[PDB]
Amino acid sequence: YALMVSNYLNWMVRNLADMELQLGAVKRIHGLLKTEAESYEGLLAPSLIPKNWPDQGKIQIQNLSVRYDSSLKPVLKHVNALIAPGQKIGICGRTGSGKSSFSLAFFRMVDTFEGHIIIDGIDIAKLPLHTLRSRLSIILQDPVLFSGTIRFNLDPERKCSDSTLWEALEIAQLKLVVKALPGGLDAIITEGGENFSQGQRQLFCLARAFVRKTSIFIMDEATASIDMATENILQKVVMTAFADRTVVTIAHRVHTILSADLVIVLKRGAILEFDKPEKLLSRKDSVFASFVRADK
Amino acid sequence: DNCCVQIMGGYFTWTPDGIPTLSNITIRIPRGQLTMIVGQVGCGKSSLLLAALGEMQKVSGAVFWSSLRKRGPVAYASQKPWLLNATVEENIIFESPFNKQRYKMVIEACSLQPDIDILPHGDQTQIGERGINLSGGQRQRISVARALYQHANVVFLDDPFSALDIHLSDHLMQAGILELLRDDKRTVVLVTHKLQYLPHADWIIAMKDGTIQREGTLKDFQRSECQLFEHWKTLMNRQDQELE
Ligand SMILES: Nc1ncnc2c1ncn2[C@@H]1O[C@H](COP(=O)(O)OP(=O)(O)OP(=O)(O)O)[C@@H](O)[C@H]1O
Ligand SMILES: Nc1ncnc2c1ncn2[C@@H]1O[C@H](COP(=O)(O)OP(=O)(O)O)[C@@H](O)[C@H]1O
Ligand SMILES: [Mg+2]
Ligand SMILES: [Mg+2]
Repeated sequence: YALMVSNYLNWMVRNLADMELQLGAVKRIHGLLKTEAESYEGLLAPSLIPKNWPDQGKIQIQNLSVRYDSSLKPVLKHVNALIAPGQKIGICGRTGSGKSSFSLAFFRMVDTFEGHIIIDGIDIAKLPLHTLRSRLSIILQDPVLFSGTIRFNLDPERKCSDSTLWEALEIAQLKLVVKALPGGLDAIITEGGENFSQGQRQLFCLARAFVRKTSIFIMDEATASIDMATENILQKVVMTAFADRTVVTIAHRVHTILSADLVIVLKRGAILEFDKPEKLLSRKDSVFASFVRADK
Repeated sequence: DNCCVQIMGGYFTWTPDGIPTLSNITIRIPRGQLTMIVGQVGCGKSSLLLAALGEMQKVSGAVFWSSLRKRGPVAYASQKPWLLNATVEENIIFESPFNKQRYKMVIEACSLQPDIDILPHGDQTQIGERGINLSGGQRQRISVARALYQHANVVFLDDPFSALDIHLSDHLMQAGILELLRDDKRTVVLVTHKLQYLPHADWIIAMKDGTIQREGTLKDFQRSECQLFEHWKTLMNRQDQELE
């Protein structure tokens, strides 16, 4: 047994050493195991919401003001607005003026510390987060397409027919490329959509936004990457099949926010104008008129 | 002759077991002038620059590079921006000799001075993956600022006006390119969808489905392919004004 301890003392101390080394990994995992939640449970009882609550838009903006975290300055100041169920309001403004944080506040993503911005009777803070972000629809500026196939990237739940996917892609105008694509359907999109061009990725994620029938459909800068010709084609095919649906557009180009129902300009966290775009063009001293003037 | 790249008869593919993504290319890009390469979405615009950079393979054709042969140091900023986990200064300098004057000239070209002011340690903050996440227009302006600082004499640019407003695009249009870029006589190629700047173009090449259409000047496009000229007039909506 003296031969045994001479054999095994190095094994004892070395196995203790890399046991501590691998214990550091469990320490890091346990350090990330104690992160905060997001309170996915809503205040309202789930039977008390309708099956079809968003049948009207009827969005009031009742003294909303948002921050990102509690140590920060508020992103949006006191804003006051009201949205018709069928209308086609577009939003524009200078960069960094909270116009995407507006959309995050619509999804309870950015931190809401003020506001009674109830949409068609039900409150935003009271709603369950999964029911909220399941039955609304935001399209982003960055195409963030996952790996896998066409139908998987378009509908990962397999909750629709392929004719609906063909229709939502027809109103996305990709049928000429995906029909010439050798898969047709279920062709492989790589890990990040690098198989296609950048605006094609944007059109793919726009088509994925199109398959969700939600009646409330806010757009961020979703035409910021595509060309103006297919932007005009997509703009004249939207608000035709999407006539009843309320759109909230962050237009990267003013010449589609011109044809609108209302417009809000946003600078420094507050509403500057909230009216028809046509009379804002005929104010002759407005930020919208200088926006379209510096545009073209 | 100032022929920058005289690729003639080119035929470029992504898949070697596939169709050529670009068809016959015979572009004649001049040196020291701004040129806008314009097509629709997915018609070979970035694929042409990746072809001229040699990153895509060709089944035929012959690229004719020219120096002041082989391709020299050409600066480039892609559609998707790419960042280094370093300081913003090291991101823009990109292993160049430091010049405080020209780093200033590109920081007021790209107009990232309030953004470096809001940055919590200024010029020496770690950005990228191991670092603070940025908005995206910020990353775009960083990627074009490192293209500005490079002293390439031939610079390539993909669209910087994806994640910018009207003000930042015009400030990047008037200052920066054609102001910092042509007094130093730096050859610049720029693909864009914002057609309001092709007025400021010494050359334009059109493109459709991997095929280039006719190239030339804006008075040449007043003659050639008048369907495309009226399409660009109607799309820019300054249809009363004649584009030159
Ligand atoms: N990484 C890739 N792999 C395979 N095919 C590609 C790739 N990138 C582009 N293509 C093909 O080339 C065509 C043109 O894409 P390109 O590289 O020119 O980007 P782009 O058209 O300039 O980007 P966008 O128009 O979206 O701004 C696309 O229609 C696509 O079919
Ligand atoms: N993740 C974040 N954490 C903290 N602040 C942020 C975050 N994202 C954006 N901000 C700040 O909020 C402001 C609102 O801008 P944002 O809505 O992101 O851009 P835009 O107004 O162009 O849509 C920005 O100036 C930015 O500084
Ligand atoms: Mg935004
Ligand atoms: Mg591209």
